[PDB]
Amino acid sequence: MREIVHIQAGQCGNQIGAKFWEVISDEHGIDPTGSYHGDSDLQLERINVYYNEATGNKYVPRAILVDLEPGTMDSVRSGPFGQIFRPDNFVFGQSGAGNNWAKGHYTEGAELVDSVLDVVRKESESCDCLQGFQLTHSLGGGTGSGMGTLLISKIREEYPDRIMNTFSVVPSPKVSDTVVEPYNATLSVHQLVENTDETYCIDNEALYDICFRTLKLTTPTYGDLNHLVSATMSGVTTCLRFPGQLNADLRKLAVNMVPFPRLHFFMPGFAPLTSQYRALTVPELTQQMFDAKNMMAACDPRHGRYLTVAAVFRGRMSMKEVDEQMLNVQNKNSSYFVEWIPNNVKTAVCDIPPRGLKMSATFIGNSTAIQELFKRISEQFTAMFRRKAFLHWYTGEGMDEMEFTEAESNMNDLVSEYQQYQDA
Amino acid sequence: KREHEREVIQKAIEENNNFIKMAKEKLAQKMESNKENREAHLAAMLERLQEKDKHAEEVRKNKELKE
Ligand SMILES: Nc1nc2c(ncn2[C@@H]2O[C@H](COP(=O)(O)OP(=O)(O)O)[C@@H](O)[C@H]2O)c(=O)[nH]1
Ligand SMILES: CCOc1ccc(-c2cn(C)nc2-c2cc(OC)c(OC)c(OC)c2)cc1
Ligand SMILES: [Ca+2]
Ligand SMILES: [Mg+2]
Repeated sequence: MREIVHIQAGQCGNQIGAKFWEVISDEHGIDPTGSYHGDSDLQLERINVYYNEATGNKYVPRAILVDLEPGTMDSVRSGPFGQIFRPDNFVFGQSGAGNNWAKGHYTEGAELVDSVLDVVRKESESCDCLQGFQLTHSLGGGTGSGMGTLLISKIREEYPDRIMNTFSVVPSPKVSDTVVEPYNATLSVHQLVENTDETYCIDNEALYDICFRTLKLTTPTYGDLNHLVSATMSGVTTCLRFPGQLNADLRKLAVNMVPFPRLHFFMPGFAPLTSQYRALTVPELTQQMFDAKNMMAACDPRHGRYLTVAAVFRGRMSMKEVDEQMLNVQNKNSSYFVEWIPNNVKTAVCDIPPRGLKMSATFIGNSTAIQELFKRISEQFTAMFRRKAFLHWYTGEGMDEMEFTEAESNMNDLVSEYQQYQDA
Repeated sequence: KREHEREVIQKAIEENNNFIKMAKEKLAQKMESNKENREAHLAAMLERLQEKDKHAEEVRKNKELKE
């Protein structure tokens, strides 16, 4: 099991996805046209996880670009690393999704979904041993939310035994396109609970506050929000992309991180937070990555308990001092880690650091506090839904009010389920 | 879920079509009811003017038939 197939859905999906590929191509020494111009053999030793090798020794990403309008995917092609993606893997409709789940899932997206899966199959067929799939998308809009969750269901039908990861940008009024986002998010969450093994909850509320408060950016763009995401995305995928001895796959992570199948909603963190000259000591990275300020999902981890943690330190450092520091926060704050899962924090180290920093730390937490994020969207949903506000946009595409009442209830059970183990 | 996906898009077509149908018919009802009403008005106007002619024939005979 080596190969991962990547899909990126809609505006946000394709935007953060582009940056993920820009970031990791740089770490692997792969230039904008697809040729390798690095130095180490360690850059190429697990390049087959995210790249196909082409004629004339070009490296092309195993990446499929999906949208219901040509806007964003045109910008990706014009953008800095656009010439590397296989042009056949640009699959786009024309009419758009209008920030409407129904359009993405049931009508406009239904028309395009088969043509997307053909390319998925095309990239899968030439995988020595396909391990799984990862999707970048948002739950607030139409395409990424609706069509993204449809593709997830189609991919599961056709490849029911592979791993399905998502990097899912959860919405927020602080960084809002449209009032209907909580509807879209809530319909998507119900899908993700069934059809994904891991879902990385990127919350736009959190990314804003990190950009605003802890980076001193007064007026942050989506660009500033996506820097944080593409750094985090490089961080969690480090151990797949590099050697070694203590090397990794998706399924073992999914197994060890997810004690109950519906509870697979992780809370990312990164340290230090960038947009520097003093390198951080190991005790600082450990303090920072566990800080609520560094979390990408706007939840206070003190309001719940960790079921499992996974931590990935990058850089040349004392593995003695990492162990010692990781054992310090566990032994000094043991009330916030469940007692009934022994040794539930796993640490890995990787010698290659990311562009800019001499040593970093990425944090993956399956905390019960993540219920707060779903409670927030569940409140935003009901304020509107209790007056059937804005439903005409969805019922016009064939949707029923029953489907909304279901998706509401499924997510309120998810919050109950997370609350259950926060007390036990 | 696959049969539900088709049930939604079939319903989306059904009501889009139904809106065209009941618009198309409601408009036909009005344009026919109107044309009936407008001609009913102009027929009664002309029938009162045709009744004036028959009275003017009684007046033109009462001159002839009173000599
Ligand atoms: N972090 C981040 N969020 C985004 C970006 N673009 C859109 N969003 C968020 O995603 C939601 C809208 O989804 P969008 O991707 O525009 O719609 P789609 O193209 O139909 O999937 C809103 O909650 C936006 O705040 C982006 O570049 N970065
Ligand atoms: C709560 C314990 O969580 C764990 C324990 C072990 C593993 C694991 C086992 N293998 C063979 N590989 C991993 C692993 C660990 C990671 O964390 C440092 C990974 O980074 C996210 C990883 O990447 C896929 C694999 C996993 C979780
Ligand atoms: Ca169409
Ligand atoms: Mg948008």
